[PDB]
Parts: sequence; structure tokens; C-alpha cells
Amino acid sequence: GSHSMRYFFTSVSRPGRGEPRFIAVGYVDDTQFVRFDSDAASQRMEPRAPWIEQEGPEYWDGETRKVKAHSQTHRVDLGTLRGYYNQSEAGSHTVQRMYGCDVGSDWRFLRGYHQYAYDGKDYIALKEDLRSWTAADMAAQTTKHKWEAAHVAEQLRAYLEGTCVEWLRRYLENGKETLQRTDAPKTHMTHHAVSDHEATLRCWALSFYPAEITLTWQRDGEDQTQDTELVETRPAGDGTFQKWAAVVVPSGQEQRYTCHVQHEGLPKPLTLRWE
Amino acid sequence: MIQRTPKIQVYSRHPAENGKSNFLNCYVSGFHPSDIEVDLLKNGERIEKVEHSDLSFSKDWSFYLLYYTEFTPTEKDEYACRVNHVTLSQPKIVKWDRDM
Amino acid sequence: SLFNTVATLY
Repeated sequence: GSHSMRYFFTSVSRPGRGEPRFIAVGYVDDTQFVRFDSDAASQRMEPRAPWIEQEGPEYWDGETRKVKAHSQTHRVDLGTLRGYYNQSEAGSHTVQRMYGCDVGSDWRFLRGYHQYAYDGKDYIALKEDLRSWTAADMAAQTTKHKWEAAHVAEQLRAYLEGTCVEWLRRYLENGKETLQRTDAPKTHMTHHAVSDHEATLRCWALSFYPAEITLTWQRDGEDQTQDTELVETRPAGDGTFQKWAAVVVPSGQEQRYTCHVQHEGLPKPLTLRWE
Repeated sequence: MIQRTPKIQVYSRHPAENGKSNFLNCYVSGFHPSDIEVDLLKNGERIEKVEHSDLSFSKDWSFYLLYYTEFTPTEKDEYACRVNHVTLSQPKIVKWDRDM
Repeated sequence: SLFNTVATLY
């Protein structure tokens, strides 16, 4: 179906402890493929998926060049923002930036994004039309006007609609066996006695890709949303994901409960019951 | 400024089987700012060779990291994750449970 | 592949 490429950048000032930390990561869908860490030894963009490793030296030199430029930009931006908000020189602050593109099932442009945050909240973002900006506060209205007059939207729009989508297409085909796979969850239920009169039913989904999944419990076909223990979807470490959902059941009531699993990889949604 | 407490999950990569190699994971998510300390413990004691994922964030700007290490679970060894962050009055310790 | 022309706030 749909696919995405996203870059995520984090810059953290360290007053009286040297240069700000800068970390950049790239993803296609739920798979990381590159990284840069200002505190690492290489000072280069580095591969994090096997399928990007076969890009040649011109790729890696070019990506290293651009990410150091991103790094320098952000170094400068931390100072600008400290002034804007009249903050002391001594405190650690955070800038985050995210951009990339979505393609549809036709692998043609679907949506573009470019978002910017300061200390954990919205600062400025490119709107959906990729032609205008949303400034979160009064400081960001200054940036909005600066960026309008320098035509920053125009430059990003050409990237997000053109080159971003072209590279996404190339990564998808070069990493076909990683990126164009769907791994259906392996599912099962566990039963454990909380006491003589109560037991936990835990419904498991394991080793699935992509991360998008829905796990729910019903009792006699009624939603148990407010009485289900649901964990956040979590990485297994091997590029697959995990999720579980548990309910507490009065003993004797096991057959009343059903766990329901929806995932891209299942031909049909599953309904699991204990005995 | 914004501060969000980390959510913490401690689990193995594969179903835990005594005597079989695996990875022990501590996934920390939903936090801000990014400065965070995470240790994996075996019988109370800091595990020395522990790696982590590259710092990234979700739609809401909150950070997430995966800390992990090779391990071979046994009947008796106990594992935990110990996390410190500006939002915590003291380090949060979460025990590894094999069915969670 | 990264954007080639990332601009400062100022």
C-alpha cells in the first residue's frame, strides 16, 4: 500500500560542556536506514540497513555533506531561539525537525511534511498545501515572515514532491525484500491464575511488520476498551514488532472473551478464544 | 518547559526459554527532554555490555530508545531495567517478567 | 536522500 520516507533531527545545547549534540536518523516506513551522531568518531552519515550499504561513495559523501550542513544550521538556530525567548545562556534547550514524504499505492506523491519544534512543542510547520506556514506563537510569526520572503516553502515543496518521492521509490525497490514484505503476527493466548477466583488472559502478537496493528478484547461481543490492559507496540530489536492486550476474567468466564487481531499481513482479521 | 515521563517496557526479543540465547530489551518512550539514563541489571547489578538504538521521536515530539543486550535466561536469574530522568524523583526500577 | 538547502531561522 502506502509508503513514507522520514528524516528526524535532534539538537541539544550543552552550555559550558562544548558543542550541541546533533543526531539525525532516516526511516522508510518503520525501518531505519541511516544515522549521524555528532559525538561519534566517523563524522559521517552511516548505514543502518543492509540495503543502503550498496550505495556507492558519492552517496555517502553527499549525505555526509548535507547532514553536517543540517547540524551547522541547528547549532546557529539554538542561539536564535534563546534570544527570541529571552532565556539564560546556562540552560539546555532542544530543537527538533522532521521532514519527508508519503506516497500512495500508485507510488506517486501523496503528502509532504516539514515540522519544527522548540523544547518539546510546535514552533513552525509547513502546511499541507506546501505553500504556507503555521506559526505556533509570536516568536514563530517572525520566522514565518522571514521564511516567506526567502521563499523557503518553494524550495522544500520541490524536494518533497519530486526528489523525496524519487528516492523513496529507489529505496523501496533496492530494499524490496526488507521494505516490501509484510510479516503477519504470530499470535497466541496465555492463561494465568491471579487467585482462586480470577485469571489473566493475555493475547499476544509477535514478530510482525509493519508496526501498525489493532488488538482488542470483547466479552460476549461487547467492547472491553476500558477494562483492557494494552501495551504500546514495541520493537523486538530484529526489525519486527510486538504487542499484547490482557483482561482479568472471573474464573469460569473464559469462553465469554474473544481477542481480535487486525494486521496488513492477515488475509482475514482473527478472533481468538480460550477453549 | 515541557517534561514528559518515560514509559518503560522490559522484555525479551524471543519467547524466554531457560538455557537458550536471546536479547533482553528495555524500551523507553514518551519522554522529554532527551537526557536519560538506562541500565539493565542482572541480580541487582549493572550489565556492562549494553547497546542502544539511535535517538528518534514520535509525532508528538516525545523521544524513544531501545536498550538491549545478549542474554541466556535461567530459572533463577532475575533481570530489571533501571531508568533515571528529570521527571523522576528517584530511579525507576522495572523487573523483567517473562509473560509481559 | 536529505534536502540539499536547509535554511536557518534567522
